[PDB]
Amino acid sequence: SQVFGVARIFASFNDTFVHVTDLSGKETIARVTGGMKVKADRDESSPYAAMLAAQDVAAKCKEVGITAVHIKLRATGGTKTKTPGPGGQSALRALARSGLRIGRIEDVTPVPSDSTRRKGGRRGRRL
Amino acid sequence: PGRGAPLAKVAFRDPYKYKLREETFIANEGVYTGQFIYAGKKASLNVGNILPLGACPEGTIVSNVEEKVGDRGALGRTSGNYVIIIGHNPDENKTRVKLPSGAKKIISSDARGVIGVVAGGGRIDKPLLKAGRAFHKYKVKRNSWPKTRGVAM
Amino acid sequence: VVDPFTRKDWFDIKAPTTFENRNVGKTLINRSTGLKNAADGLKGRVFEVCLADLQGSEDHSYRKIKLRVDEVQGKNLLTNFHGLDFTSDKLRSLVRKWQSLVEANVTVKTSDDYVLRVFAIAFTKRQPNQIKKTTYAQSSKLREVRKKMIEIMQREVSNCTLAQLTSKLIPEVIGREIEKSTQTIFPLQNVHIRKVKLLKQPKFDLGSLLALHG
Amino acid sequence: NINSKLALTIKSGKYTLGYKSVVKSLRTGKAKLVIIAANTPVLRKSELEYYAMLSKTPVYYFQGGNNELGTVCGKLFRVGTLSILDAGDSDILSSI
Amino acid sequence: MRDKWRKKRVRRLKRKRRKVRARSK
Amino acid sequence: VLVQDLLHPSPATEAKQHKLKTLVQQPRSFFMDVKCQGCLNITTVFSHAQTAVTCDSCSTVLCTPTGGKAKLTEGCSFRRK
Amino acid sequence: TKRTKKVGITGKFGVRYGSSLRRQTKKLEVQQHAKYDCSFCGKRTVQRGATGIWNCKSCKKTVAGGAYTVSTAAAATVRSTIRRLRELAEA
Amino acid sequence: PKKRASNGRNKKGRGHVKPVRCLNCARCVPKDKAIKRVTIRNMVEAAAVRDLSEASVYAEYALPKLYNKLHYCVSCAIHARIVRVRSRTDRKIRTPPQ
RNA sequence: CUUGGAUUUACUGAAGACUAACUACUGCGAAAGCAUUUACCAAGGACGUUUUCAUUAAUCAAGAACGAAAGUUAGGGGAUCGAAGAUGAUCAGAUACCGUCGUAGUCUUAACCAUAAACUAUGCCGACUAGGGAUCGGUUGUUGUUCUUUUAUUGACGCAAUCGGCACCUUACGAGAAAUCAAAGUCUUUGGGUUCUGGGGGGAGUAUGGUCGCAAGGCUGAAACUUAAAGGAAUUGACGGAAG
Ligand SMILES: [Mg+2]
Ligand SMILES: [Mg+2]
Ligand SMILES: [Mg+2]
Ligand SMILES: [Mg+2]
Ligand SMILES: [Mg+2]
Ligand SMILES: [Mg+2]
Ligand SMILES: [Mg+2]
Ligand SMILES: [Mg+2]
Ligand SMILES: [Mg+2]
Ligand SMILES: [Mg+2]
Ligand SMILES: [Mg+2]
Ligand SMILES: [Mg+2]
Ligand SMILES: [Mg+2]
Ligand SMILES: [Mg+2]
Ligand SMILES: [Mg+2]
Ligand SMILES: [Mg+2]
Ligand SMILES: [Mg+2]
Ligand SMILES: [Mg+2]
Ligand SMILES: [Mg+2]
Ligand SMILES: [Mg+2]
Ligand SMILES: [Mg+2]
Ligand SMILES: [Mg+2]
Ligand SMILES: [Mg+2]
Ligand SMILES: [Mg+2]
Ligand SMILES: [Mg+2]
Ligand SMILES: [Mg+2]
Ligand SMILES: [Mg+2]
Ligand SMILES: [Mg+2]
Ligand SMILES: [Mg+2]
Ligand SMILES: [Mg+2]
Ligand SMILES: [Mg+2]
Ligand SMILES: [Mg+2]
Ligand SMILES: [Mg+2]
Ligand SMILES: [Mg+2]
Ligand SMILES: [Mg+2]
Ligand SMILES: [Mg+2]
Ligand SMILES: [Mg+2]
Ligand SMILES: [Mg+2]
Ligand SMILES: [Zn+2]
Ligand SMILES: [Zn+2]
Ligand SMILES: [Zn+2]
Repeated sequence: SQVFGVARIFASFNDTFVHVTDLSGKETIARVTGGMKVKADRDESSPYAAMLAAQDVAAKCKEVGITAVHIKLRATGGTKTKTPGPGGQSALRALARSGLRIGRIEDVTPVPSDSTRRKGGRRGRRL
Repeated sequence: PGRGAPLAKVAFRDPYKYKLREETFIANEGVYTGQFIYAGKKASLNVGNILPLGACPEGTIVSNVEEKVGDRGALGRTSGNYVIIIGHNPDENKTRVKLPSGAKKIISSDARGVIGVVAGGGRIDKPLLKAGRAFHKYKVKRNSWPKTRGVAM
Repeated sequence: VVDPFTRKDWFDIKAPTTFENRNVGKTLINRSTGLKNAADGLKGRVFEVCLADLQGSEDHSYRKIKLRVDEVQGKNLLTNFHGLDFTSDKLRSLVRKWQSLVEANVTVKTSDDYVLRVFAIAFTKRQPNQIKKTTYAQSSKLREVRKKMIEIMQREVSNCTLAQLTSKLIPEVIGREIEKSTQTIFPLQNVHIRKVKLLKQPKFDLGSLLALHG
Repeated sequence: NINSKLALTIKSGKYTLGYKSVVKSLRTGKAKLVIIAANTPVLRKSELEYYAMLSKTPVYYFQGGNNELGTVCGKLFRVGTLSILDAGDSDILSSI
Repeated sequence: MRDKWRKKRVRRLKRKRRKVRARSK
Repeated sequence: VLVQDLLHPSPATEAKQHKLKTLVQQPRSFFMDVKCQGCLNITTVFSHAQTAVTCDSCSTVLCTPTGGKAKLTEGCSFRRK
Repeated sequence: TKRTKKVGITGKFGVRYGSSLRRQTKKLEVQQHAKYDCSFCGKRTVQRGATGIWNCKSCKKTVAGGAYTVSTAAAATVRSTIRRLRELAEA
Repeated sequence: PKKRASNGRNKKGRGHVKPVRCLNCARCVPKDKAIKRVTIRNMVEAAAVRDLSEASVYAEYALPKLYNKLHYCVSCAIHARIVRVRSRTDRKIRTPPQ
């Protein structure tokens, strides 16, 4: 039927990665980040930049032959926050509204088993 | 004399003529007088036995290891030191080991070594306390003590 | 400057006969040149595909299979079983409060000398007539269940080859036997083999693999 | 557990402590059991069990050394081996 | 001032007295 | 309750009390005559027995000790003495 | 009586070499002159010859050990590790 | 004076409880004292749940949820309105808000 | 930091830590503390007991054992965070908050230290005074319940009692200056046994002596002088870069 890629979307609170690979993930087809669409650091992770980033990804996918993708959304993970950034919601909707077909969706955030020590100190970051 | 590690004299029979052969091995800690020492490919994993590197699983503590097959021991010969076997590459017949300096080395899996730690360890923990003690230490090593500072000449 | 996608050749991925829908999908690699063949640099790739896709049914939506390619025949990729895992959301939806979570793992080798670590998970079951808020099992019972998990995974893996086990994993044969075997210890729910890892593979036998592809 | 049974035999029955007494007791057939400490020399051990084989006497291998075997028997000295001549209030003979 | 820092100030000042007294040992 | 007969508590409520909290403390245990199924030999067994009691005729365990009352084996019938 | 409060065996060194070197020496020099239990005959008759050499007066068995103790902790760890690794290899 | 009978935590019959880091500021807070909220949110916002189902290659495919357990220290939670200042008598009420 | 391919992606390997979710007004321990599995070693409370001994006991100056973290000594390890230090910002200034690196340290083995808001700011033993529903451990009687296996001698669940725990809710006979308290009650209607500590606020846990410690420091510990208040709980108001 369709030809599937894998849309590995890494949505932190400072940027948004829209990364489409093959099934194995060893071959990169298109990688457009929200920082390639804006010149201000404060909105590299904006929902608007993620939608533009996803559209460039979808356009690149079409000329190679990728007609559908699976979604593996992830946050920063590790010792930092596990909730995905604001751009992850926009890049998914933009991909679906761009004529690309959607397969399986999964959250693949790296979640530890109580691991190493998190930046900020005992008293946290004082603002 | 001149060695921190004690040496063991081990008597073997000669396989081809009626004669006893006395070998001088570096004593691993736990080796005792009257103990049976087994050396070869089919020797068992017991302290004091001499085995090829490929016959020892990872984590085996070994001493007097051969750098090259048949050189009769090059690595880890001083008191308290040993070699840890890191892993094997059976296709190329090679073994990765960790040396007392912390270096990783790749040796033929046919090279031999003696299971255990070299005896006499912990020698450096004690201060010499005297120039005379160092004099007697080097009295049976070589003429390298005392050292005059080049800046004072 | 060069558009590196003009030099890519597409290959088809074929799953083993243990699954139904054997047409997993397509991959690509740099085209075979004189210095480097495409074949040797293409084997060893791992594809993670949902088990619901390999069987059509949505009952397997929470399991995802790793398929390892280890033989290439023209434009077809002959993959083998590389591992099993649950989706992250399914596990997060099973770990509730006011109940006990029990886990076990065991390292065991198959008949054809495939060394695996198999991870089992289960939860205490609330009885239909239960009134109390929480459903906790005493630590002695949990030790017996954990012991019961290990001896069942050891028994049902060492007695069969990897291909029959693949046919065993799909219907939760081991999970259903653990639930049945622990009935006299404690009522259990959501008994699953939540992850399988291949640790060591035997010496490659292309003939054995080819029998798993038709 | 076997230590509690052996202690009762020492308290109530008859026994000999020591290598020279054990070999004499094996020659006369008055030995019911021979107990050998774990650290007994193998040459003495393999000889003690050759005497017991000839004497048809069961042998029990104590798990501790001759320092631990002596204190189990309530002694302030080391016992490398002992022979039980008369198990009294105990049932050590029925438990090997 | 903070009680914790007042104690630290005196501890550092106690340290000085001890070093000064050591001169006439 | 301000007025209450402490010297004559209701025997129903008196039996629900802890064994040390009655007017005169009294054990709730008893001794039993145990018939094993295999043979017929009177053997007096404590209800809360801590020993695996065996009858004299055949060396078969009659009861297994538990946290509280001893558990009689199958085929064993008891009568309180 | 108690002759020295704390120097003990290092009282032979008088006031020389520094207290840190003398207290570090005392720890290791009590160990190297001690009598250890023989694993062969059970008596506490094992004493050091040179470094790494520990002899039993009773049964005349000599065993290779540490510089200042009959057995070091590293050797004991290796002894159990080899014992453990031996069980798996021999099943 | 003593403001709360529970001392702002949930430690009774215990000496020490291992800490956790606040999600917002990474402050070390004891596990019993931290204000914890369990959230099960839809992974796709309700505006996009239609077009993504239409763009789906699967007929009748259920979108997975996003499960998360959030840990906050006292300063982060009060600032973020996770908990609010209550009256002296209303502080004692510990049932979940209706 | 990046066209010398950074960031990202899949697969693989190595190091050290740490044991997420399950995790609770739940458990254990003298306290500090304790959270992956299994094996081994020796402990422990409660419960059950028509077992045993018969006052063996309660609290305890002196004196001992243990005592978070940090810190010290010497080896080993040094993944991650990270005092010091270095740096980019901010500011009037910022040696700081924030950002980027980072050494000791963080881990471990042998020794030291003996201090924490080491808190329940609440000594221990014994008796009594009031109701209630939950919960953990044990024991004893009993189900429209699910399950071994088809049922029992399976296990789970349900209903009652009870002893012991971790707590919680209501009331105030009673206490308190109040906040509040099932103990902080049984205290002018003042006495069950017993250990420790305080005597207005500072000066001051300072000086000195002694003692322990490698050191950092620990324990014990004044006086001169100064002062009419300092302080506790609550009320009203005012204010708040707190919430509604
Ligand atoms: Mg940014
Ligand atoms: Mg950026
Ligand atoms: Mg830019
Ligand atoms: Mg703030
Ligand atoms: Mg050489
Ligand atoms: Mg010279
Ligand atoms: Mg010089
Ligand atoms: Mg020099
Ligand atoms: Mg000169
Ligand atoms: Mg059972
Ligand atoms: Mg002896
Ligand atoms: Mg000066
Ligand atoms: Mg004298
Ligand atoms: Mg306040
Ligand atoms: Mg407790
Ligand atoms: Mg504490
Ligand atoms: Mg604490
Ligand atoms: Mg709280
Ligand atoms: Mg528990
Ligand atoms: Mg865990
Ligand atoms: Mg400490
Ligand atoms: Mg510490
Ligand atoms: Mg430290
Ligand atoms: Mg160090
Ligand atoms: Mg850092
Ligand atoms: Mg700085
Ligand atoms: Mg500077
Ligand atoms: Mg500056
Ligand atoms: Mg104090
Ligand atoms: Mg507290
Ligand atoms: Mg109960
Ligand atoms: Mg009844
Ligand atoms: Mg059963
Ligand atoms: Mg059972
Ligand atoms: Mg005063
Ligand atoms: Mg002064
Ligand atoms: Mg001193
Ligand atoms: Mg006030
Ligand atoms: Zn009978
Ligand atoms: Zn000896
Ligand atoms: Zn915070």
